[PDB]
Amino acid sequence: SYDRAITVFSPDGHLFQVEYAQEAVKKGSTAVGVRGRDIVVLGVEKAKLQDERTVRKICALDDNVCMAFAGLTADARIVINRARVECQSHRLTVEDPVTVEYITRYIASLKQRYTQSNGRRPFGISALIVGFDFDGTPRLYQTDPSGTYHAWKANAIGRGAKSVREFLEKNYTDEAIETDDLTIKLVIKALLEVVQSGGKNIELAVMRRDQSLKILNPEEIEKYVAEIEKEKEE
Amino acid sequence: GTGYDLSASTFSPDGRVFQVEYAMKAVENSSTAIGIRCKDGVVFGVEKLVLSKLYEEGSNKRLFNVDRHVGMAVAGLLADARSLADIAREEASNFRSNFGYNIPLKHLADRVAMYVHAYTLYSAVRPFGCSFMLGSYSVNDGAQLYMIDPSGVSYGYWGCAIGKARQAAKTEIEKLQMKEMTCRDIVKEVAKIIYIVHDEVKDKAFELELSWVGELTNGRHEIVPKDIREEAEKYAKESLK
Amino acid sequence: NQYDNDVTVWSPQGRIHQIEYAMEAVKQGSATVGLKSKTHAVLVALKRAQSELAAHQKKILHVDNHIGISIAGLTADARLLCNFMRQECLDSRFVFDRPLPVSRLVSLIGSKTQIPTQRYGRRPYGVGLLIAGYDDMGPHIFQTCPSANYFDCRAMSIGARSQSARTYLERHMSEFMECNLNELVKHGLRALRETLPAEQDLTTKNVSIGIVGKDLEFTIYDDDDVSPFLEGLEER
Amino acid sequence: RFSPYVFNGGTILAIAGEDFAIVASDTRLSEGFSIHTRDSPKCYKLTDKTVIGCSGFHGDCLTLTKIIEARLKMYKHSNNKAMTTGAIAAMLSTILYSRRFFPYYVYNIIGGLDEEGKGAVYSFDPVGSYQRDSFKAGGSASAMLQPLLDNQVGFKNMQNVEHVPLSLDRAMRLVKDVFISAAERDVYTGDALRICIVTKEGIREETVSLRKD
Amino acid sequence: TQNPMVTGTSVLGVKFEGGVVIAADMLGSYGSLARFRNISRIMRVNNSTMLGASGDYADFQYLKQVLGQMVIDEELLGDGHSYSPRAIHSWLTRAMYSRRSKMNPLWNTMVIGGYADGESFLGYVDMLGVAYEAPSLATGYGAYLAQPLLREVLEKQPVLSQTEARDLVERCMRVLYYRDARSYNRFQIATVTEKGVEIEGPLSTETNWDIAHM
Amino acid sequence: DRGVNTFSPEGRLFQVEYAIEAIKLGSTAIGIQTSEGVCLAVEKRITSPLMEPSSIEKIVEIDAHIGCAMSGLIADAKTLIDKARVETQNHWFTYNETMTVESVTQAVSNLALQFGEEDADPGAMSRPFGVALLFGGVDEKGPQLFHMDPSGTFVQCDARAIGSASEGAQSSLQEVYHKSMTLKEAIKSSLIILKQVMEEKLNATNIELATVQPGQNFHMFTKEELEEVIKD
Amino acid sequence: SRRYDSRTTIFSPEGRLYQVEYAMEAIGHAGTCLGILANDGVLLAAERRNIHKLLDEVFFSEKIYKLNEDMACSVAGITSDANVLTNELRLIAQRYLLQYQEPIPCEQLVTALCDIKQAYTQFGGKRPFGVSLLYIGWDKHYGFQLYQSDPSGNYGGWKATCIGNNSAAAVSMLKQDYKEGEMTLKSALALAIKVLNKTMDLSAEKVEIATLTRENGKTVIRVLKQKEVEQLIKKHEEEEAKAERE
Amino acid sequence: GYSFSLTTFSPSGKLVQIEYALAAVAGGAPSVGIKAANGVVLATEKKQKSILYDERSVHKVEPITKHIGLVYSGMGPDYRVLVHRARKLAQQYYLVYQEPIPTAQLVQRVASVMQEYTQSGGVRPFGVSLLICGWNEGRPYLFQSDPSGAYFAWKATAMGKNYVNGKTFLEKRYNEDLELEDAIHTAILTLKESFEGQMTEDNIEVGICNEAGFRRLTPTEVKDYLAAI
Amino acid sequence: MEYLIGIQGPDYVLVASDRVAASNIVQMKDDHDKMFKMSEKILLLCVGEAGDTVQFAEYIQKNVQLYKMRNGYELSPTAAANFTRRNLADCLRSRTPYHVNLLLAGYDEHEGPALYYMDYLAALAKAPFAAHGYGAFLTLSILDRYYTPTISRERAVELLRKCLEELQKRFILNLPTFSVRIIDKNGIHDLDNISFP
Ligand code: NA
Repeated sequence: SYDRAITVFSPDGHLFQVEYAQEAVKKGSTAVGVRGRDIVVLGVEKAKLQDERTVRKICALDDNVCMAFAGLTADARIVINRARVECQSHRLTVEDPVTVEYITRYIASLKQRYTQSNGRRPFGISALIVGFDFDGTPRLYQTDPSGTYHAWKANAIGRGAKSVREFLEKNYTDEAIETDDLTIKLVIKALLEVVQSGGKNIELAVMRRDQSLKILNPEEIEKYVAEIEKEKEE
Repeated sequence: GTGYDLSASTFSPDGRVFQVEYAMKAVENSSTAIGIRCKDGVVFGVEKLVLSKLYEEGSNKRLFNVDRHVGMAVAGLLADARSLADIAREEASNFRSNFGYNIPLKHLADRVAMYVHAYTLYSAVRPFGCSFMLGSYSVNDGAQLYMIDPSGVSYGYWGCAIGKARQAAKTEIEKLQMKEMTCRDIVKEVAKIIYIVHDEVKDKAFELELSWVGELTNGRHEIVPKDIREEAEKYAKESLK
Repeated sequence: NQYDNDVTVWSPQGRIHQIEYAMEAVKQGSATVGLKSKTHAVLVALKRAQSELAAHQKKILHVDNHIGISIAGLTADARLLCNFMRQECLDSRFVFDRPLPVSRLVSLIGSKTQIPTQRYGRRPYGVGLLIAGYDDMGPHIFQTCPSANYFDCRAMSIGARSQSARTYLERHMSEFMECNLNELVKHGLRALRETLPAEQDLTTKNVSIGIVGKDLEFTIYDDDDVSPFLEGLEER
Repeated sequence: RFSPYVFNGGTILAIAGEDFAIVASDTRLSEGFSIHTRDSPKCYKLTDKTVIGCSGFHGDCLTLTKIIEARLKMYKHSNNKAMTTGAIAAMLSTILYSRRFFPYYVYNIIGGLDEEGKGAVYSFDPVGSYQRDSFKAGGSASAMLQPLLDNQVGFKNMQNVEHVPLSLDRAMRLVKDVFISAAERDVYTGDALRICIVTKEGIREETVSLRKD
Repeated sequence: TQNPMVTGTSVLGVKFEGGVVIAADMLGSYGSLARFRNISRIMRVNNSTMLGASGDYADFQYLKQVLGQMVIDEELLGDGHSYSPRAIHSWLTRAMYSRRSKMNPLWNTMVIGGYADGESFLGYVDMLGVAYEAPSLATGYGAYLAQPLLREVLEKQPVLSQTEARDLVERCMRVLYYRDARSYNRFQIATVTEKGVEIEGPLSTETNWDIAHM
Repeated sequence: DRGVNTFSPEGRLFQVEYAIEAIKLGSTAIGIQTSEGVCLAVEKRITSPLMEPSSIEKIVEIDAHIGCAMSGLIADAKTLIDKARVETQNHWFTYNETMTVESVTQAVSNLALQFGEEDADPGAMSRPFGVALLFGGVDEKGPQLFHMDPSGTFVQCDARAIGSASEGAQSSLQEVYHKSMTLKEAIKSSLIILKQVMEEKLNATNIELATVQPGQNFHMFTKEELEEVIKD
Repeated sequence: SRRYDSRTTIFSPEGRLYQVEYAMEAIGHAGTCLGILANDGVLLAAERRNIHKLLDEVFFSEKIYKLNEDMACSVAGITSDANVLTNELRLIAQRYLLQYQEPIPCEQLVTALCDIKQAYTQFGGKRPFGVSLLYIGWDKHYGFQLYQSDPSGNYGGWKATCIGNNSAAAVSMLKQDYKEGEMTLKSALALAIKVLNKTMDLSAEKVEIATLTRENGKTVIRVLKQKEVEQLIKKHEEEEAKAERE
Repeated sequence: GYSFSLTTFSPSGKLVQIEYALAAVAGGAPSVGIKAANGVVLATEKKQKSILYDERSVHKVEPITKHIGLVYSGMGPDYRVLVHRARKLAQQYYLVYQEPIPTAQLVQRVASVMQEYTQSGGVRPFGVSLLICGWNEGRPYLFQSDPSGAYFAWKATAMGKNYVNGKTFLEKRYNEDLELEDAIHTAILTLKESFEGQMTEDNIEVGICNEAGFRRLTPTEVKDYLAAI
Repeated sequence: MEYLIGIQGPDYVLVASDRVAASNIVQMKDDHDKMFKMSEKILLLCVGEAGDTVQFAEYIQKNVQLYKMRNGYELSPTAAANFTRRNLADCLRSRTPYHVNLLLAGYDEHEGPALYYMDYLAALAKAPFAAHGYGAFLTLSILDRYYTPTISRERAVELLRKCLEELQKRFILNLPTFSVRIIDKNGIHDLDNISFP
């Protein structure tokens, strides 16, 4: 088997292969995540001849935890499958289900081991993992190709994620949090910054307290498009 | 040549494996070691250059016992030479285990030479920067002396030299009629040749290491005792004048 | 430039530059001295502090009751090669119920450290040792290197500015064998501060001593432990 | 068929005082109905403040003592200090349990000094279950000595008797009299009596004689 | 070896003034059959040490091969360090125990005589790694016959001379020839002293069967 | 292009050299050893107010009597922190005792040059860990603070810092440090020395502090406890 | 060794995989392979690059491969790499069938091969498989399905798509003429021949068609014969000419 | 060893070592194969450099089992690896299935092996195109397999030096229900286009496959076909 | 020692397990549940050696749940049963053979209701009704008597009552209470536990 050192330090102390993996994230579709009290939400950027279902970038990992990603879609699918395996394997070892921190720590640990083990280039993805814990607290974390992880109130990754995070930093108030409708509107506003003409080109899903994941179809999405643009005038 | 000289898995256009040739240069830069086949055995003499007077006598011992009945005399990168002695010790030990008697020197030379040759075929390893001489005496087989080089060639020798003064030592050996002479006589003449070929101007002072194997020792590779070494060192100095 | 990166690549000069580069790890590493009498073997080490706030670097390590070492190079290779010696000693005490001969232990270091100099994608041990020890053949100082060569010694020094130490030792060789313990330690200390400049000299913080012989097991002396030995001669 | 164990026998004993720790044994080594040797004491010195008694199959005793000796060094090399008496007893459990499915047939009793200075005895079974004790007997005459130690050291089944702690004078005399009684009634106990006494000053060894039949 | 084929019977041993002596008959028994009546069950280990072996002869011959090579390997270095009698005994305890602990024992019971640094060494080792020292030793059935007679004399006189020890050992092998069915009246005595390891043989004991007329 | 286990002409491994260069990019951390306790302080370097401040654990509990602060590659550190945490409880299992601060640091120091290409296991390392660790705890030999770098070199420190302004902070530690000082003086010394080098101006959400005394366990400071110390 | 390493499994400075991209350029030269979904079926239509007078025609196909009873696929790229991948697809289909005793769902079979293709981009130091596949099938969950994949180990579900020579030109032509939800297999067969008329340089030896359909509770995979293809070519020539006059 | 591909994609998108291996085939001593109605022919140039070479010793046209045969253009040593492997693959089919291996299935198995050396670690591909004749379901089979590991079933084809001339020569002059008498004669005429010298029984080699399996033709059998040319 | 029972209907599957967790001679738990939720429309009832039952059942459960997460749809009762069979068949000739007897009751939307049977050997058998344990020797003939393919669920519980009452009358082991559940179009449905005096 192949024992070559793939990821190594440079003259100036950079892990170039991890840095090039983060360039592969910045080309991928703009994924955005937002937290609330009762609800947690994810949304993604977007051809006429495709099945939307197959190229879905929002994926459930267990009954309580799901995730979004941005970057290389093949690399994403392996991390998602191995996350899904670890979620059930966690229940098999200690009965109680997975907290959002534990699965994020695992995905981070998996990403980090590919930046340091021989033969293997890093995973060219950043993820946005969301859900509800044992006690029922809502969570949103973010991993990246290096295998660092941090909790967030809201965050963006992908194309123009600076301009989305700049928008989120301002707009994330206590007013937008309180209701289920208002948190969803905030995600669509944020995606409308980067999405050149929104509506139809926005994937979007939600998670509530005890309930499982729920993707909103383009009919449900275009309802909230009307509720945003009317309120701007007033 | 340049480009084709980095790996032992790479020939040059001339048909030469430069990595093996460069390992032989480390022997050519190393100090002179010699050995001659007598009538009643084999003797070894070595120019051991003292890098510092701080070191003890019998340190950096370039003469080794491979078996009870076999002696190894080395020249080149000394770390590689010691590991070759460990290979030859085990290889001789394997023969006794397999067949219940003392390994023949030609066989021991061939089996260790193929060990040396294996390192001249691959990028994964480098050649041994070391030539060595294996020497032995027996009842039936008699006196035998073989030399091996970095490439892995094994030939038998009446007289042999390796190191700085490879060519210079050999023309001094050609004068001696080794086939008629004995081990008792040859120790004087081996000690003489080292003192001649030693460059006092260029190099520092040195210690003469002397070992032997013959009818004198009952076919057992022992060191030459301090009685006979100092007689031969005295003969070397006075006959130089 | 072409023959610099891999240990397997022989140069056209007949040299392996990755060995000779690994030798420079010892030289830029701190100074240490070793010497022996008829009855004892002593190691003395100039402990290099990082900053003046931080405590001084541990340079003399314990191997067995009858062997100990002083180091110069990469500390991870020092500790790895220390544990190899500790283990081979432990094997000999387990198997034979008898301490391992020092020359035999030193031969196993040479055999071990040579292996990676001949193999691709491997490197020599970036560390030189001075090895003090007593056995059936009396006291010994042995030296080892990254090249896998080893040397039996009356005395030796290695590290930064260690040429100064070697010049001192080469004068006082016949004195060492006749010396008592206190005179033998004092000789090793004078060799060490010769490596230093005229501005700075030996204190209880920056010096460690390691002693073994016929009477004594391999004891290490660092701080107030050292104070007896220094208070004798101190000028220049 | 091939049996890898054999019973060599002998008795061991340890007592923990307030300022000391006795660890004693006989010197008989047996096999079948013959005596191997009369000078094979079961006490083994480990550190200045800790000693171990080992009885049962002697092949395992020699090996297990050599393992502990080897591990003591490995700890001291890593941690730059001697193992505490409690840390040896904890380590011994893991070594005995590492051979759960092919036992060290060795009844072990460690005795010595804890970090607070006082006496500390740790008794064992072959697969590594242990506890701290005041006193414990082990080996061939375990059954003979233990209930007398329960009586005289534990004050069991006695009333109108003041519970005074063991002086080292009194404990040494008790160890002599119990091993005299074992030697009489046990075939595998005899010849001589090694007694190691662990105080803060160090270890010192006595050798009282016993029945040689 | 689970089942041994060609067994050797008792190996004796006893310390004397400035040396040690061991004895062992030259018989390899194939069960009841006295197959090989001229085979040496004693081995010169080195100048300081000697080794006699009861039990399976092929396992002893393997140990002879392995030890012989170890002593050869040591004598190559020539660095004033040798395996003491205690050191070989220590190694051999670890060898038999390692093989015992893999459930593939070397089917032997051995006696190690030696003299080094003024002191006499006599050391027992069996197939399971049970080892010790004593003033006398007798393996196998000699434990029940011969060891009583050695301890009888060593009670009355702890320190024997070579001639006292040799004539005692000759008296023991006479008793073994009479009472051990697996013994024979060819044997070797092997002494060790300052001079080194002597191996004298083949010898015989003068028998007496006058009790047959009673 | 060259191998990971390659010496420079100066006599040192390029990948170890470049692993020291990686710590300069990492955010600064300070630890001060005192007779009354070892304090440990670190800047979080928060890039956004959306980012939750409590989930940047740059000081962590190794045991009830030991902590460890980190700078450099944060992901690389978590492998070493877990191995230390495993080592302490493996030691508790086998020996029924606490490890020394030296013994823990040595165990982590053994992993520093366990990298290479040819001759290696399935999960074995290609490169070193680009992480400096400041261990800080209280064992039987009083309160101890220990430094470690990517080479594996580890040493006791009266006071030391690591990160971008390691050079700048060490000069401030030289003047400020006194060997017979109190713990509360040493705590406030760190936050003074941290406020200068950051220039985000220092607050309870922007930093982590933590201490270990002889009597008290490892304690990481809360918002209220940090707000009391903040500035005097 | 380190000098001789191509290093196929690394990110280039831009943030992308060179051997993956360079493998997709190999596909861009290879023959025009397309697929079209319908209400009553699924089809694959491919350019037949093995075209000579002296070729034998042993097998029922040339680029089309059956995988399961309810599934099939066609390829574009290095045909030897396709023989490895198709063999492995067949192995996966039976490995599922042995385990569950149902046919493998179409998306699951495609993800299983695409997880393997992605491995050759991430680790092992090996060059990727230089093949894009177009898959067709039926299962009980989603019914009539069409999938595309490529050397990266990335897949997508399509209503109609193309790979090979004039890939982009064919997809934009399919984006005009395809009507979602309204297409039958007869109308789809007309569009397949329309697109191949644009891309290729149109005899029936150069074309190779197959149709997956469901008739009476069992899937029916069949290659078209050269009588069926040639009559569909003349229907295109007449329908093309009939519009040209008016 | 080396655990990485020596064959890799260039910016154009071509596996360069395979096209370089095809150059080794294209510059090899030429070889021809023809499928009659009643049988199969395989013929090749066996013109060694001197009369010193023993002609009976080593063979280009080799059997695999009793019903399949083989011939090549390009590298001779590489060819011998594929012969030994193909022979094993035939027996591995016969052991399992107790039926003579189909010719299509033998080609597919050897193709998979030829593909293996265009990807696996530290190995170049083979510098050989194979021609594989056979007889399965009462009818003839002829297949090419080239360094890529791709295979094509041929009615007739040529390889090596002047393969372009041999292929066009065959295209017009081949009929799809030839007699095996005529096809053997055609195969020798295809070789005589590309030949440099007077042809003999020694300096060319021919084998045939039909109802009663595959065999190599004797020199005297070839000499009869050379008499009427 | 333990006892399982399943009764397939036209559009449903009734099932029931006992609730004794036994140890030596003692009834450690009267409220123990032996049914394991594989899917929304599947139950695995499992009985056998003490540690083997739960370890095996849970290994299957999590892999059925993994199939849901991976693909966005659950396994069918046919697929789940053959998956259960494949694992138990592979363990059979190995170091760790699980001695487990089990029923897999389920409902497919296409195929309708299904009750599967499996012994520790891993022979899979689809059945209109079945039972495990020594209680099956008494109760199987009662099912032969009164079962018809068109049995209503309310009647099927009264049939179940006759089996469970026969265990109280004739079976020497206690088994005082029983878990009871129905599966149909609308997934799993808990029912009142058939207790006794
Ligand atoms: Na007794």
